[PDB]
Amino acid sequence: MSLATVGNNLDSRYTMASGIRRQINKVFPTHWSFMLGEIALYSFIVLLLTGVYLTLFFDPSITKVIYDGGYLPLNGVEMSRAYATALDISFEVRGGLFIRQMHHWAALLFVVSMLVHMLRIFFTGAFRRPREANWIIGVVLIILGMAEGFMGYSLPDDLLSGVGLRIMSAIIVGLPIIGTWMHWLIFGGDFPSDLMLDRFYIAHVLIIPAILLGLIAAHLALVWYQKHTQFPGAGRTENNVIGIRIMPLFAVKAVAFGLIVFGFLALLAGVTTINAIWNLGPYNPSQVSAGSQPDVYMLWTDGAARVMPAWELYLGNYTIPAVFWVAVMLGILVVLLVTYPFIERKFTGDDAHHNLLQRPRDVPVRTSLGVMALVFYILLTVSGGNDVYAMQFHVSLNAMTWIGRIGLIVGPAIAYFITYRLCIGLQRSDREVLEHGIETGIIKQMPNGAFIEVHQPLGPVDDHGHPIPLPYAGAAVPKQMNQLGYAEVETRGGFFGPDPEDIRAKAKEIEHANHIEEANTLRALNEANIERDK
Amino acid sequence: VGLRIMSAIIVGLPIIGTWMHWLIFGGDFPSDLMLDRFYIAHVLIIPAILLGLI
Amino acid sequence: KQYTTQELNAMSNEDLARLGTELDDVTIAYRKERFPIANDPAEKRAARAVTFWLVLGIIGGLGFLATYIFWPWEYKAHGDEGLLAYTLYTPMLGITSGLCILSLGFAVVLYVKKFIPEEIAVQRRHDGPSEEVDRRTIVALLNDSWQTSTLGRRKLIMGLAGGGAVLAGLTIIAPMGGMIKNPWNPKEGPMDVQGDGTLWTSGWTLVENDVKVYLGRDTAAIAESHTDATGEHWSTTGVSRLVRMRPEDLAAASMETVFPLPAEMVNDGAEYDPAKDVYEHQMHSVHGPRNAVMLIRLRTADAEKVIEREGQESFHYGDYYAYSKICTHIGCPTSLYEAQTNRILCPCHQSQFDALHYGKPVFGPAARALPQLPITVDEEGYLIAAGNFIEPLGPAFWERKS
Amino acid sequence: QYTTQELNAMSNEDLARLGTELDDVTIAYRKERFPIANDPAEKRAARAVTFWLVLGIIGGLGFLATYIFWPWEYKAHGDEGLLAYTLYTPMLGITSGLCILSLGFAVVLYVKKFIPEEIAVQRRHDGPSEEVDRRTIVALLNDSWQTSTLGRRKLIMGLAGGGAVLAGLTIIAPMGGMIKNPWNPKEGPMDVQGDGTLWTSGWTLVENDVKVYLGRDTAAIAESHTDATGEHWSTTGVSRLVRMRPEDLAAASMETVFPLPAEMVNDGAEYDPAKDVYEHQMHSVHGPRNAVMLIRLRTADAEKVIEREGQESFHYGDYYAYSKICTHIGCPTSLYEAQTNRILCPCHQSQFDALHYGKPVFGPAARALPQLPITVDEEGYLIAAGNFIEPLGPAFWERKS
Ligand code: HEM
Ligand code: HEM
Ligand SMILES: C/C=C(C)/C=C/C=C/[C@H](OC)[C@@H](C)[C@@H](OC)[C@@H](C)CCc1oc2c(O)c(OC)cc(OC)c2c(=O)c1C
Ligand SMILES: C/C=C(C)/C=C\C=C\[C@H](OC)[C@@H](C)[C@@H](OC)[C@@H](C)CCc1oc2c(O)c(OC)cc(OC)c2c(=O)c1C
Repeated sequence: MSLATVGNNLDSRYTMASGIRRQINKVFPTHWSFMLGEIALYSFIVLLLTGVYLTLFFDPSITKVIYDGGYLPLNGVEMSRAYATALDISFEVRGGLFIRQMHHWAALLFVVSMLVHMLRIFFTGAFRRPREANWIIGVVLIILGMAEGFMGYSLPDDLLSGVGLRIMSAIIVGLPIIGTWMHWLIFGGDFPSDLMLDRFYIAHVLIIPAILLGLIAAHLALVWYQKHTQFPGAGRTENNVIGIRIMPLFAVKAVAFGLIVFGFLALLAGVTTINAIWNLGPYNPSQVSAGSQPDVYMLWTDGAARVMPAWELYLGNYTIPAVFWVAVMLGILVVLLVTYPFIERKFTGDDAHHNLLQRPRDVPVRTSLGVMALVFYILLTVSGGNDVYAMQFHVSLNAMTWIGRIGLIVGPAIAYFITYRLCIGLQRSDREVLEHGIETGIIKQMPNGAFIEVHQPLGPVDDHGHPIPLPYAGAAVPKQMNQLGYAEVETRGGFFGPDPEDIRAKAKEIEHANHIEEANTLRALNEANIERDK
Repeated sequence: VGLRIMSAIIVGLPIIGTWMHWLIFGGDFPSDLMLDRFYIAHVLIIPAILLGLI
Repeated sequence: KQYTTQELNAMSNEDLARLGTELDDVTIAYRKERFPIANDPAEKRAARAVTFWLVLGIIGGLGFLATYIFWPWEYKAHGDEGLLAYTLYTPMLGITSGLCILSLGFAVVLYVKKFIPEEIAVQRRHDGPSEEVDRRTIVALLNDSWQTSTLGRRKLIMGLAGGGAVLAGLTIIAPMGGMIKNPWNPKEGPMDVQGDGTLWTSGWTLVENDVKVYLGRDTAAIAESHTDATGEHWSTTGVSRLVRMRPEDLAAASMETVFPLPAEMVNDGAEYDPAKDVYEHQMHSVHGPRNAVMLIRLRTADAEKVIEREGQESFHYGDYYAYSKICTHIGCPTSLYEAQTNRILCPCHQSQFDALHYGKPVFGPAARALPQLPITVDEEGYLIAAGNFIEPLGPAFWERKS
Repeated sequence: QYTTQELNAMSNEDLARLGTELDDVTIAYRKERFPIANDPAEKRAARAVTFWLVLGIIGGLGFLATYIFWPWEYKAHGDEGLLAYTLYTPMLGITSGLCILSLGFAVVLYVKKFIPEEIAVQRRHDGPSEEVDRRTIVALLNDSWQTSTLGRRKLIMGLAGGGAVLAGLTIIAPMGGMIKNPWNPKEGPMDVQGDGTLWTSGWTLVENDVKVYLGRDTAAIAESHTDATGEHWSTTGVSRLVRMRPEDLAAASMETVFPLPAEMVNDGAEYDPAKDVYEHQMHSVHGPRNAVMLIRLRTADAEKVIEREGQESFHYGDYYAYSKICTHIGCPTSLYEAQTNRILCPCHQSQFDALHYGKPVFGPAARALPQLPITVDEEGYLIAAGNFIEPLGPAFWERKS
């Protein structure tokens, strides 16, 4: 094919060869947990495309109609146009239920992938300088994704979702001094109203997606510009990046992992029901169900409302309802999440330019704060679905409320203690290996009857035979012998027979040479880095 | 009246005029989904192509 | 340094590649081929692994398109023919599509993991502060622009310009006051069966307009599909959504949800008209935000030990009590009447109201007792609302007393 | 390269010149506006900018005052304060202009009168890249492709193409759920809009042995009844359509009629004020191919009519009925010229002769307007004796003729 002509025309018109050489040569570090952001990206793209598909069949109106659609067990029932067209998406469009469920599963995947990505960022310390901006905008992103899913599942106007909207409305009126006016502004009146579903619909399909995409764009541009962090290791410095290039390796790997994500969501979308609005019926202010609960990424808010005591102030002609402190709690924990880098810099005094990461064992205060916050959020999430838990595990409901209350103090504290001590223990295990060598597992008996375990040193030795203790380097230390390659197979062939011995000998020689030279280049780069530090 | 005229243009096309019409409008004109598809085209899809191209 | 065309010609293609990467401060520390042996059996062994998933990518894609076109997708109810075929349409769609896309992804991952070479590449960072000449010079240019302008000298033009800037900003955003709405200005027109559209009222306020308001039970009726030579028509002309109910109806320890049913919208009893279209208005009443009322009948043993609230004595009629079904926490239905304990439980956040202690919350995040409706019976023995609530219904808000 | 010691011995002018030069720019000429020490022209220009800023303050405060305190709610023709209502939006934009345009003119005048006059020259770096960049990027892409070895294995590459295109078809096959056959019935029993296909209208009901009157439109609106429990709009005794009789129309007149089945009538001797026929009659009015125009001709013009083959007995005396939908692209042909007997389409000016079975005489229409067969019934009302003999509306590929 005559690609020469295409490239020549493009280059003569844009002067693009150097700028594109710079991007195909860019390097990315290839640890596995640097793919957790990617999942959030791919599920977001799925959400976009499946979302536009749903908008071709959906009417977001609160006007009422008598149903005459496919699903016969609701024909003749008065319902909003929103609920009616969600039923038509589910039953009268070919493959519509498939795309609906794919959309909802993509939403769940988007939010949880943002969560575990943020936890990687937290536990490894990738937030600290020069990278705090990505932290602030990422906290904004997780909050807006949560709001987006809420508004999204509020659209089909079923009973459960409308109870959610009722609860939102009740919380907004309760605010002093301005809750009533805020409610009348947001909802255009009393709840339900004409323009509530139209406003949630245009918030869901246009406004919040636009902000989400713009901030994802800024986020990925900053990640591309400030090159990625990396763990310590052989050759790795603050001033470099070791990994693979965009072209060919990393781009292909990104496309393939994206295909995997798309296919997994497609599969979920077929083999498991989600939401199932046709069992719930249309929304009615006078009805309710026992398994209420919002979506999973909102259960923490629900749990916060369940564990709160009924603390109200009467002032006396004015009232502070008991849920106001739940809003205060949510505000506190949002502010503390978004401002954590500055808290850590206040109380550590660290303010250097960091491009290397920290193994979570080596920063135990942060890991313990992390696990305690994980436990506070877990108990809020289980407090949300605590009545389903009670029903399904033979626990008293009230017992679960008090479990939630007390747990939100004693769980985080026990978690802090246990996490901290386990962190120091893992540090000590690594220091054992760097002090005395790998415990091979072999026990010999000496002539005097002494059972001694055979150690493999990772460094020099004194004339007694004892290793010279190496300094810790922030990297992973091998703990067993098979990590050094002493279990590696040395036959070669298919499952049902070997290769010819000529090829096997040649291949093993070649593989040995490969390993020797890879070790040599990392050792030379290590020495060069020492020399650069003089 | 303008939507009526556009619909009548689209049915007249050979061969695929009738099928194109039933795709765009989701049925005979005026249709239950007509204004909603025009809405999301007007507020989301075409403004996004326009902003990306600008 | 630069290169003449003759020197770039003298190079080999790998040498040009090395120069290309080093121009970006990248260096390939290590790089080695996957199959150096000439006709390795392992390379053919790897090719068959990749082609396996590509074969199934093709199989799954074709199976998806077959399933999507020819599998009977249309709705079937329980007991219909071909029910099973319908229940599996979406499942088959997803398992075939997952087969296709996951197999393509796995093919590509395997191809990377055992055909493309392996490499260590090392890129030098350029971050931190800039190179000081650029910092000094950009500061010089920006300072030059500000002092060049001469606007710092002119405090009056600066003050007025800022004032006009902020005032133009206000002029831009002021039309957002088209959303602001006084929550205390009533709804348009007269009062409705949903109230005046403020947080004080409900449908039960209509008693104050001298309207007779029955307690009405929901019949849950649906529209009926009449059919004739001019088509098929779902209609509601002789159908009552709400019907009056009588004190004999509920056994002891029963609970009924009742709504305000003004006497103008009734259509039941011997005075029933088979063409009196009232379904629309009764539906408007069932969907009032704070119209639902919980009407309980206590047992005599329970009513012997029921505690009354100040001013709400004689709201009950015999053993019949009536509370607002709207939770006093943040507004869910308080639907769960534990018949034996006589405790009304809210399934949202697990508040518990004592039906024998004027509905006072005894557990959960609720703090106020459920409002109580005064009820009685009329000259024909239908239950009616003898008055309006004496409290604001629903959750709490800043402007509420107690 | 600029060591710090050299860079320190530099003015702000030196550093600014260095900066522009480092960016391949050179300020060829830049001169101050007011070099004199006490130039009155400076005070003059300052007064000019101050004027528009002060007027911007007046305009913006006027806007907020108007948007708050000017009375803005709708007033009808008879009301007091119709003037104050009609001037609201006018005043809003008058003051919005007076704010934002005044701020704009202020900034324009400041940049014209006070900021120095500048000429700068920048060199371009366009056209082909340098040859080393082109050669090196080609080397890197050749290296990537040949070292990948994917060109050596045609089966794997072909199956990768096959699987990728089939994955694409997997992705976009849901758009086939957006497809609908244009020739399915709608699909319940046929109603007053036909079976939803292009072959049918309400008048098709005649072929099902339904009596379908020609109903004239009354334009009756809902009535508001209010009382001690609210206010509500009602259409219970209201009828959008009523039957009509041959004595109603004068000798050169045109009425728009719709198909009114006998089960929707509710007028005349059989009128019940509780029969609620409104929504079905509106359904008849809002069918796309339902509108017909019933024309009574003068006698001397009626005896000049040239009928169409097969449609000689469709009229009833001087009463002719033609489909109101244009045979071009579907507008209503609602302009009956009473003297010329042309029926005119307002969209693209097609003219049909009514004394020549609706045949076009001008414009882009090519087909004659369909004619409805009509008659009178035993009670003396006008009915449709049959359905149209042709498809109606604009043409499509599948329509014969
Ligand atoms: C421009 C992008 C988007 C569009 C056009 C869109 C469109 C829609 C529409 C129209 C519905 C209506 C209900 C239905 O048809 O089932 C819906 C449901 C939903 N959306 Fe979105 N959406 C978008 C982005 C998102 C995002 C980013 C999320 C999550 C962060 C999300 C989460 C949801 C959820 C959870 C539902 C409920 C699914 C269900 O009803 O079963 N959407 N979406
Ligand atoms: C939809 C939301 C998000 C998307 C699509 C996204 C995407 C990405 C991607 C692809 C990367 C590089 C690969 C990786 O490190 O996994 C990345 C890195 C990063 N993310 Fe996000 N992310 C999102 C949300 C967040 C959140 C919630 C946080 C933290 C509060 C965050 C903070 C960061 C930081 C600091 C980095 C840089 C990592 C480093 O330089 O080592 N991002 N993000
Ligand atoms: C989703 C939409 C799709 C895929 C559209 C595809 C394009 C189709 C056509 O090209 C094939 C397009 C070029 C164009 O047709 C010439 C149409 C827009 C029709 C424009 C159009 O409007 C009118 C209109 O609005 C009026 O209002 C009162 C009045 C009109 O006359 C009196 C017209 C008119 O006479 C035309 C041609
Ligand atoms: C920046 C955000 C923007 C622009 C837009 C939207 C904002 C959304 C808010 O979150 C951010 C919103 C979710 C939140 O506001 C306090 C409220 C609904 C309260 C959360 C909430 O919900 C529930 C719910 O939904 C239920 O459903 C069945 C059930 C529930 O208990 C059983 C609850 C519940 O007990 C709580 C506290």
